[PDB]
Amino acid sequence: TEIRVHQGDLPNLDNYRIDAVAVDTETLGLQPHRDRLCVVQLSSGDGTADVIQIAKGQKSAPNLVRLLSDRDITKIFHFGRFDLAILAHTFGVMPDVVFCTKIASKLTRTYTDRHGLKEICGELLNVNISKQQQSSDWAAETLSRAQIEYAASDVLYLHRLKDIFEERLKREERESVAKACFQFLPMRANLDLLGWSEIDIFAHS
Amino acid sequence: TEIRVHQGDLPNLDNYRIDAVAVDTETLGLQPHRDRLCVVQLSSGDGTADVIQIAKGQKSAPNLVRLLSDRDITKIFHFGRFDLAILAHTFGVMPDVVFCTKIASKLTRTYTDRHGLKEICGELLNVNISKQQQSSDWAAETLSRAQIEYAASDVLYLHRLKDIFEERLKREERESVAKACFQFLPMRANLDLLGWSEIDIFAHS
Amino acid sequence: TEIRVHQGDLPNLDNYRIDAVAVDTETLGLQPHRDRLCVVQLSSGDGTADVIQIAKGQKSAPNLVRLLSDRDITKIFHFGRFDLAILAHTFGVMPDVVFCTKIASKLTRTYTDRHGLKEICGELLNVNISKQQQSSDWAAETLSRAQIEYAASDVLYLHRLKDIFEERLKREERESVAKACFQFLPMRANLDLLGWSEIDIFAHS
Amino acid sequence: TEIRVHQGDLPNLDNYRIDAVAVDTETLGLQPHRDRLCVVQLSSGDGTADVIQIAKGQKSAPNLVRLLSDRDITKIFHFGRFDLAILAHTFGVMPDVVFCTKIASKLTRTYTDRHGLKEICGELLNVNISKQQQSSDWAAETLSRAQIEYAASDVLYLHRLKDIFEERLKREERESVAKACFQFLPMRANLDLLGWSEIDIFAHS
Amino acid sequence: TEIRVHQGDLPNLDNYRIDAVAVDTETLGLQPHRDRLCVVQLSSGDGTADVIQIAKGQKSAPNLVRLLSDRDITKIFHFGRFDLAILAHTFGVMPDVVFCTKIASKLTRTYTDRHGLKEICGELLNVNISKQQQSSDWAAETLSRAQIEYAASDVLYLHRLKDIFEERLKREERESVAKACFQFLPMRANLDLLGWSEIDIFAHS
Amino acid sequence: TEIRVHQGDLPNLDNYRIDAVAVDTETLGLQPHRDRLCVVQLSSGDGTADVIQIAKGQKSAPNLVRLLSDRDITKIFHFGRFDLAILAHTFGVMPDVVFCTKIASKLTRTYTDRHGLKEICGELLNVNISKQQQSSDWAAETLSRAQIEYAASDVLYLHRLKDIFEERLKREERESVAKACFQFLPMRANLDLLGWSEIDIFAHS
Amino acid sequence: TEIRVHQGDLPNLDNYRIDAVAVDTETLGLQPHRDRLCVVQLSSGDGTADVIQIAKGQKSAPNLVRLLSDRDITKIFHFGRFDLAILAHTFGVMPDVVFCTKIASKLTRTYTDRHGLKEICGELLNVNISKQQQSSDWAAETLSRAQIEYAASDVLYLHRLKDIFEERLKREERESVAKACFQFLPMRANLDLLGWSEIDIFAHS
Amino acid sequence: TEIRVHQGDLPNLDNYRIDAVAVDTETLGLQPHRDRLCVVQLSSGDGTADVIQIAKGQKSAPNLVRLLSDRDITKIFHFGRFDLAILAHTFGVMPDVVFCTKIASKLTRTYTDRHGLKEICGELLNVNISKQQQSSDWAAETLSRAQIEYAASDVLYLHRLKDIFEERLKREERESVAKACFQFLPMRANLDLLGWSEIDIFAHS
Repeated sequence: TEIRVHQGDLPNLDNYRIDAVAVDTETLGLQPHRDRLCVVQLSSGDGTADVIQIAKGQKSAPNLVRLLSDRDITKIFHFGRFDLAILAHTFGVMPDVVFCTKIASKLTRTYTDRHGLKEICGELLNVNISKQQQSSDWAAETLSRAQIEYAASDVLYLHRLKDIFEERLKREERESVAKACFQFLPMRANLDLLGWSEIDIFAHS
Repeated sequence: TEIRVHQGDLPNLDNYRIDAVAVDTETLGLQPHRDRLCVVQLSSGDGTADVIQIAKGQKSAPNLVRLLSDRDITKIFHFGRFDLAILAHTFGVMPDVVFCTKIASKLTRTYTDRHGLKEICGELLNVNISKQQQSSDWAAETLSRAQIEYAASDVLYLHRLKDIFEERLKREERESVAKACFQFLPMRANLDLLGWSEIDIFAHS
Repeated sequence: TEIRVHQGDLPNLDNYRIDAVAVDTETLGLQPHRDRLCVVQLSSGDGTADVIQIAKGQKSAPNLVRLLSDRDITKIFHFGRFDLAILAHTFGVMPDVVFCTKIASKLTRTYTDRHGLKEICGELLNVNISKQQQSSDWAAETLSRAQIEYAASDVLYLHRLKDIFEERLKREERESVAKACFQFLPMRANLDLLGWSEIDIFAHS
Repeated sequence: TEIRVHQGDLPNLDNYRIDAVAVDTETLGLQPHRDRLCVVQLSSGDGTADVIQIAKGQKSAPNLVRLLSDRDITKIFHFGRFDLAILAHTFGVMPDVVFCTKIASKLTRTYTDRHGLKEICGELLNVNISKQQQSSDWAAETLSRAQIEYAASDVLYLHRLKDIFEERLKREERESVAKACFQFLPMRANLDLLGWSEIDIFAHS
Repeated sequence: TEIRVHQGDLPNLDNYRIDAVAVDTETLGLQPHRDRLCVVQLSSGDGTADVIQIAKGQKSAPNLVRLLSDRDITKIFHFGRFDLAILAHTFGVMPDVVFCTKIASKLTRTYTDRHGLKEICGELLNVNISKQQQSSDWAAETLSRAQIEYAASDVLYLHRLKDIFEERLKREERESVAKACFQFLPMRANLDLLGWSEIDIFAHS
Repeated sequence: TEIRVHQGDLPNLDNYRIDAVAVDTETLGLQPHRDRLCVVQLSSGDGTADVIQIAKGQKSAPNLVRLLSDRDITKIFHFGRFDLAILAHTFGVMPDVVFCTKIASKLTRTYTDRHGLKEICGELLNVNISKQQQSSDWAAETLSRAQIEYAASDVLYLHRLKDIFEERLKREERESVAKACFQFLPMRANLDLLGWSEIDIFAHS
Repeated sequence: TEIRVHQGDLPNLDNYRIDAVAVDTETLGLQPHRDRLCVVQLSSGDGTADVIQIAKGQKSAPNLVRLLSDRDITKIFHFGRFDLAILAHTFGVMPDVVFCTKIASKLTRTYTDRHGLKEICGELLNVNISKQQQSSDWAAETLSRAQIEYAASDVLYLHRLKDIFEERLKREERESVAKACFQFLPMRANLDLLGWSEIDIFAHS
Repeated sequence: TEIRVHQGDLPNLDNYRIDAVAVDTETLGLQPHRDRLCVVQLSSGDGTADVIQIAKGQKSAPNLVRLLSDRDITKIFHFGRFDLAILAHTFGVMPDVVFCTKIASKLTRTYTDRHGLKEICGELLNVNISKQQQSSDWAAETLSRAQIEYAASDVLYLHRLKDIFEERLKREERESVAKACFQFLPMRANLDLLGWSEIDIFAHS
């Protein structure tokens, strides 16, 4: 596996002239107002990944933000509700063309109640992702090799999952449901940033 | 107050050449697959209401459905998540231009945790709605006068609430949030009809 | 209202040559193995009631038990799961032709979650039953007038409820469901006596 | 072990001229209105099994339904409350002669609170069933060998369990209790289909 | 009603040459190690009461302690588990001849789940005790008249309750159960003082 | 009662040359990052109050902030954990000489579990505060008379409570405990602003 | 290890002329009114055990009951609350000289919250008891060797535990507390048989 | 590793002329009023430890208390809320210069919810601490070698953790927050001793 590690931003977009890009983030925690973005990982689906270390207080990443803003490229996330929130909070741009594997799983893998990425990758691809490094110091000046490999493992498989989930959504005739959910997901993330992160806005109570 | 009671459908749309119509329903319960639609109430905001008794097994109401399908007329609901579901299940047409006072309350009345219609009407208008008839036999062949007055009371005030809530949403700069929520609300109702009524599709667990 | 109070048993069955009899009990508590049967109340539906005081250790009541065993007479209960259990535990005979207003309410009053006798009588008949004496010393040698009137009030209305509930069950096409539930109710009561009173025998867990 | 895999239906009933047949199903989930029947497995108890793949939208399976409707053949299930519901929803025929190993376990294995099939098979027969494939894509056009073996393992042992449970029910004198529970089980399943799947119809609250 | 208010101790025992004395306490709270004893109330059952104000840091009350230690006099409490604990903690003497109306209620008033003193007095005697002053500053140098009347009301009726409860215990044949419970109650209070106040020492977990 | 209503700030500090000032706030809700400060109320303890309407986006209030920063003047709050947070978030100055009636109540009113301002005022002073206006639109351009009177009622009594609580703290020898709690309270509020509002920082879990 | 298996009763008491006997039971479940006594195991502490199979409906075991009734012999149990209940229910004799290792553990092993027999034996003696057979069919006509060895393992170590716990109770000065708890334990078991098995008779609620 | 075991007290302070000392305790349980201090462990950070056995009823340890009272030496704890309480309760001196690794973890390891010492040591240092002996008889006259090694393992690493946590607190700019928390920690422990151990003194409820 090829993992290219960068400081601050991509050098250029030569490797990301594609129709869909897998995106994930790492942070110091679950609360975007307290816990800063530390790492962004990207993959074109070609079996390689880019891992971009974000500096404390960094407000801009022009090449990355160009990728995030381009409406002709679908951004694939797992539980994008969080990643969209932290990305918009950090760089000020909210992506609006997204696919979320957690929503897709909840709309298709109706035979289980376990929708985490580890379980999805295990069941659909028989690939074992080890989550031991998920809780680690992502703000370290130098990431360990184990950290880098874990960070890359989170984007290496999202394209294959998207392909399978699109097949399942077509088979079970839920394409318009998923499309509407993905269309609303950026506003769910914005609501999270504004202060309703603990509130189901559509619930009766 | 003028309450016109009809059987099956409106006679015509002469009274509903307006930009927004208040809509509510009554049913035999909270589960659209088990509990049939029994009454539909409408108001143009002029202080009068129409109460339409729906027969068992009735599949069509052409004038009402014409109103519900007209994209130039905003349908105002309180907790439209339910009403949209039961209306689409009964007549096969899902409205797509809606305003929901419960979502608006949750986005604006942040100083309270009580978002029911009774509390909203009491606080915003100092009008006391009595909910005693909410749990009654709405499938009766002949509705009582108390039932008819209660049913009318649920639509008589939605226009005034919409006006106030639009003022609050503009004041607190949440118009685009509310618009996106209202745009997603019909798909939330469809998800309810399809079997995810007990599932927050965006939650981590 | 006419309330005839008896010691031990009915003098005869001259007043109970009817197709359905309303039955209720009072006890020292909810656990038949600890809490003895103290009072049995009966009504033919003619606006009068019989209140039979049961002595401590009494094992037999031949006229009452003749009524309870007669398969040509439907026994009407409210929450018969309990009354059947305590009656079978006390006299050794389990009725097998029953109607239960709580099951009927749960199968028909789907628009509410309150299925107690007070709420049913209030909604369906606009009659106010006062439950203040429900928790009182039913084992007293001499019952107070308030106790006797309360005990009679629990059977005076069950016929009218049965008539209305049968109308609702026919209207909503649930007659065979109710019939099967009533057929199983005596075995649910037997299961209670045998030790599964806290167990839903049909639940997954 | 011999596992015969069929498409749509049994070719004939030559192998099922027997007094009792073990039956199980697999679906896309726990909610019959959303989650379609995908596989039906059968065994005569001779150590072989039939696994029948059900197509999307299939409404009829005449040989299977003939077996399911024949009152002279007892259908053995584990947690038949679910299987009866999905079978009746799919093919329109509700079996009325059934035996359920979960009810039997709850009536006899009173020394444990674990009544799942894995635990029952482990304790009563010392046979280890692996449930890893229980949550898998049962709607796949081609089932994997592991899926087929898992599906067969669920019916291969129900006859032996029925024999042991009948011995236990006779020993502890609960035969009439079990018989009444099995008689009510199809109506419990019907109640599930009608919308009371989350309601204990006999509970006080 | 006659209420004699004393500072520190009774002047003598001339009024307490009796077979049973009603006893209650008031404190600054539910935790004897933090919340000091402030008032002790006594009654002989003759319709009069003594209310003894206890000073901060007071370690001795010889006449009161003589009464508390005399094994020929039954001390009547309501929820004596607490009063015994605070009395033993304050004066160093644990009474060993006691009657508790809460234990008696739980052993006899099996038809209710409300065993507080207010409910018992209301049901058994039709006397309304007002608990408004229960949460008040009992450490005040001068108690208000309302406080004094409330404090007296808690002992004025315990003799009558004891008489009725003894009748009920005899009637239901639970005398030896109650006697054993009362014999253990002082050790339950000691266990509370030693640090097991939140632990059911006899529970499995 | 004299209530002086101001826009933006006090005109001067001529009325607040005192040793302690009662302070309270009103907001659009419980979350300082979402819900802006709308009203600040002050009282010198002389039976009059000042009610200062804060404009949207207002960042400065020099006379008020001078009062809040003056270390020679004790700021009295009820549940100052919140008020300190919203004041520091709005004007950028955290008071460091405070008294909190909720902490004082929890350290002295150990005989009750109700520590709200209404209950404290009722018990200690026999004054009835009506909280009906607590949940109202505090951002209105013009406050109603009822709103103004409610806002003033929250500061009119804090001096008298402080006097009584200081007496109780001296009597029960908890002065150094209270002093340390008040010294830590501003940092508890800062922790709230930083993102630990839902976390007991000292708990084991 | 020597395990003597008997049918119905001990042949004689020649091996049980001792000051303390370890006692345990096995049943069909936790509810003495439903779940019959199946096995009784005894040990004198000499490293051997007696396992007595109890027949269905057996009402008498004269040698065993002689042992159970002899006040000069302490009966050692683990969680005797249950064993005393089932023994008294089966043979009609309640032991009144008992020692319970669960009460002793709760009074001495204050540094842990795990008081089960497995954990106690592991910690105090470094002996590993395997509980796999705890949930098995104890009513089988012929017990398996594994069942017999498990049943014997439950009494083989109670003497050593009693010795250690008596040392701990003396060291921490809790002997009179334990003695009072053991004195009350038979009445706690009687209360269980009478119907208060789910009630803490000493709790406030 | 060098572990020096002492009885009662250190012989002298020759090894503890340092700027910071790691401190931990072992007790008979979590409740200082019931569960006595049994062991105190200390380390200077040089890879050696002192383990001091405390006798029952011991009130003084002059050299240890001299160390605990010296304001020029920072005492490092893990969850010092407990250790401070038990130390002050036993020897009457409350340390006032402390560092707590649990507070530091909650202020810095925001990417996890597991703040126990085992997890911290595993993540930050890759050192595996085995907690098997945590629940053991610490009051034994002679500690086992395994107990001594476990007790030493709890102080051997606190200096390294303090160094890392100080780096993290500086990096994330939370030094003044941590300092204020550490300043309040002794009063939190005092509040625990006084009776508020189960109360969040700053919570609204």
